[PDB]
Amino acid sequence: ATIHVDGKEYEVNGADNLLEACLSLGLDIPYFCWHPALGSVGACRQCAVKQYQNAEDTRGRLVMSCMTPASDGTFISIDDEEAKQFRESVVEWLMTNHPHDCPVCEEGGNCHLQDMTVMTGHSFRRYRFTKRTHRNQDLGPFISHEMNRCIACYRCVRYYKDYAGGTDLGVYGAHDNVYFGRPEDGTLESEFSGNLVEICPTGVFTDKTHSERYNRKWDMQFAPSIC
Amino acid sequence: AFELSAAEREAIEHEMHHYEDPRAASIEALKIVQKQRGWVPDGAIHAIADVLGIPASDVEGVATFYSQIFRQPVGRHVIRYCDSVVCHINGYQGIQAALEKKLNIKPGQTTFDGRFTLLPTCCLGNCDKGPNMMIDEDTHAHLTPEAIPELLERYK
Amino acid sequence: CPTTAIQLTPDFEMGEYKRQDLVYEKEDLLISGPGKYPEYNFYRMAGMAIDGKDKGEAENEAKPIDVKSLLP
Amino acid sequence: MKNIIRTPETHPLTWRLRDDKQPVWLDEYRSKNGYEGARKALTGLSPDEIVNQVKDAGLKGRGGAGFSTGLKWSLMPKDESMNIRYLLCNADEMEPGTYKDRLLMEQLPHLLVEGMLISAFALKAYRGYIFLRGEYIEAAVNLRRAIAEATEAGLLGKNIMGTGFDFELFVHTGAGRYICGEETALINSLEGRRANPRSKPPFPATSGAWGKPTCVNNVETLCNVPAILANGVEWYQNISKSKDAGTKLMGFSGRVKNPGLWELPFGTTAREILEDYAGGMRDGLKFKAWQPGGAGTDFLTEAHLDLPMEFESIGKAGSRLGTALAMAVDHEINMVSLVRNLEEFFARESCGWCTPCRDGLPWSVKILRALERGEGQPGDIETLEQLCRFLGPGKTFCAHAPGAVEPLQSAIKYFREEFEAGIKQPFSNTHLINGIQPNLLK
Ligand SMILES: Cc1cc2nc3c(=O)[nH]c(=O)nc-3n(C[C@H](O)[C@H](O)[C@H](O)COP(=O)(O)O)c2cc1C
Ligand code: SF4
Ligand code: SF4
Ligand code: SF4
Ligand code: FES
Ligand code: FES
Repeated sequence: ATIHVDGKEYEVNGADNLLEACLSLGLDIPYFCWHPALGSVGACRQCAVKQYQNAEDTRGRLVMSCMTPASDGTFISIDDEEAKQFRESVVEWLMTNHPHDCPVCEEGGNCHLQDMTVMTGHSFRRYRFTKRTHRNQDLGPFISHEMNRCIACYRCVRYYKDYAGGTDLGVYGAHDNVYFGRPEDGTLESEFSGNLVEICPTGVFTDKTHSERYNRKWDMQFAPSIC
Repeated sequence: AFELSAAEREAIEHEMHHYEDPRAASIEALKIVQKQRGWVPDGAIHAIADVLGIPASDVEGVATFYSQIFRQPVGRHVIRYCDSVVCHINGYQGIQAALEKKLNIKPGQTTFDGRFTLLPTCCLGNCDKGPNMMIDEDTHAHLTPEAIPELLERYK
Repeated sequence: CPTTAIQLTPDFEMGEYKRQDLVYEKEDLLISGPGKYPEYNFYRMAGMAIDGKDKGEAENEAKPIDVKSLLP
Repeated sequence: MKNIIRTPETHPLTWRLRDDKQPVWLDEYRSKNGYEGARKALTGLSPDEIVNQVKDAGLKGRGGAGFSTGLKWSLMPKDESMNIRYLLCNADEMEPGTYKDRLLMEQLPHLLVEGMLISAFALKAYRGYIFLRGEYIEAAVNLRRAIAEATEAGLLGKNIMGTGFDFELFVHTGAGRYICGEETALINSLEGRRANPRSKPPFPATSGAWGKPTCVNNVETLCNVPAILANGVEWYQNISKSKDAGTKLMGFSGRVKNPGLWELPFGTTAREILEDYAGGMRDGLKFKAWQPGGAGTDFLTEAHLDLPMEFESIGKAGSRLGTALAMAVDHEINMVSLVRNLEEFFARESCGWCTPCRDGLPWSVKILRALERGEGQPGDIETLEQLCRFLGPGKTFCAHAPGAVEPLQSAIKYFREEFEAGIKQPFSNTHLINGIQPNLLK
């Protein structure tokens, strides 16, 4: 298909999502709830762009890049005023109740939420009220769990239920008191629970084995190897 | 140590007879446990999960999602007073103050003897008849703060 | 430093006989009081569980409302 | 009028209502022309013919959306292999100010049963579910007794009066969350899941409950359909000279002399209803504001009282009709507290799916609490208007948030002076460290 982003013509696939088509072109659209291997939901609204139908249009409509098909004839815009300030408002709503504990966090320089907060360009805080706190759970010797860092993007339960097939983790909660985990305290019996460290964009599900003797990502000397 | 009575199992199975998917009867199974025992304990989630076949995470999420599925232990009479806007205009702060002066508690907590549990409710659907409340599936309308002690003395 | 831990004293009277003993270890840097920032504590702002600091006991943090609670 | 004559020509719903507010059972329903439209549908009407009559009768949505049910029923697939279709009745409200279905199910259950019979034969559905609430107990008892009586009378079962159309009706009493009223979240809650809504355009008419084509309709829509099929279509177009055909259960509530519920044709203005049907308000009240729909629509001032309560007429006034159950606000009630309570209900009765509603309705709650307690700060009114601009349709996953922030829109637009007077202290988001010079911008 042929789409037009930022007043520029691009040739992307027809049956795929607009978010993955824009990310395949090297463009930058922030996202929290979409995963390439888990499909697309509307748990966040971070991938918002402004869509136009005709070649020339004034108002348009704020749509989600992970809910819009990359069809022939779409004229979407990314770095306009309204979509950028809406994405800044969404990251502001995510920092409305987020604990001030980044240097004592196992993600740190490996955190997607930091990257998408800096990418949207939000530094000034206008929230002056109290935050939201949760208790913790013991999820075995591998997955350290702490719920304060969460942004309710539903990627963990989506992976753990639809993809991994595990029957342990899930959503228990309400409007704002939404919880992601286990109804009791115990080890996650699924054999794929270790992918929650990279599935979660926040520091909720973290590597306990890496939490012991911990170092940051930039201090890590990496290598490509085989298990 | 939780177990399910025979009447609970018959009611739950008859409810799953009404639906294509046995998952659809989870809310009614939790409601049956609520009608028999007053609240949903921790073992009831696993009991409903084992009877229905769905995992315990989904049953826990259903129990913790809906407002009138109580997981904390409540009293023998759940007072559910309206917290919405029509009864706000008609006046629910007066009856809330009357309840707080009679039961000497706060909303969301139970009395020390386990006699009443005070709770706000989204709406009752009785907006035209003034302020409304429910005690033990019994509705009351056209309420006044003076009639609250008279209304509260007819419950065990 | 987000905790104002590492600081620069006005002390400059240094100089060692060996290059090996110019590497200051943990016991050579940690002093017994608050320095240029006297009344700041990071862990009163952090959200993690701390001895003497439960959840919701930090600054601008509400008490953790239970998921199973009766409040709608 | 104080005394209203309920002839069936102008009041097709409540003309058979009893004076003592007692439920009309099967014998009394059949005495007052009962199951005649159902008989016509199940004997001499094709399902496509019934769909066409509903489409051309001008019946629209009565749950607040205002979408025509004929075009809703036209979205069913034409494949005959998908014969596992479902019909759902949105008996759930939990909306402040919405109380018409309580009357419609407490004293007219057989009308709803006949409506589901007609709509299930029109949609070729084999199962119907009345999604009620746990708060409605007498209505559930009356509906179950009406279902039992209809099953005893040879209806609502297998081969209904010798047709071969098999239909079974069930009542599902929900535990209660306000988000369960929306059709996709009602479908999700019916499947025993958490009541999170679903994305569009995978429609419920193509893939709804358990992947099967479903149609979700309000109580009043299914109460208006059997009168259409029993009295005719031209009669239904010849009861009100307005673009919205049919009658609506209107009525005012909130410190009124006679807060009630009356069936009136469309195009009737709110002023005549308030002064004659509601009888005016009580002593010492000046009627400073009103809201057309119960708690989901936005406020209107006294200058908009002359507007006829239609869909399009209130649409161009920066508003919407909603459930057409009006709510009155007097000068004795501060709108800061009122809008704070509305936002509190919307914040604590939303779901936890999508970000903007999730983390903006509590923010609006806290800002309105600060304005109520006199601790308002510079940067709150513009924050609220940016919030309500960013919580419109399309920005959120479902339509709970636009209906949540519409009262914020009207309270900001009209009664701005109260919110401006709610701000006393200056801006204070950060406190000093007394070792670091602050970055005070001027
Ligand atoms: C948050 C929300 C709550 C709703 N609650 C109800 C309700 O309680 N009753 C209702 O009939 N429609 C409600 N609706 C509207 C439904 O989406 C839908 O219009 C209804 O189920 C059927 O519409 P109809 O009148 O065209 O048949 C609600 C919509 C939203 C967004
Ligand atoms: S715990 Fe992580 S993956 Fe799960 S919803 Fe929260 S931020 Fe998303
Ligand atoms: S998960 Fe939260 S606390 Fe941890 S680095 Fe990311 S933003 Fe900071
Ligand atoms: S707007 Fe979003 S969070 Fe709010 S009720 Fe709808 S889907 Fe749920
Ligand atoms: S990435 Fe599209 S809404 Fe979350
Ligand atoms: S607003 Fe109280 S009963 Fe509806």
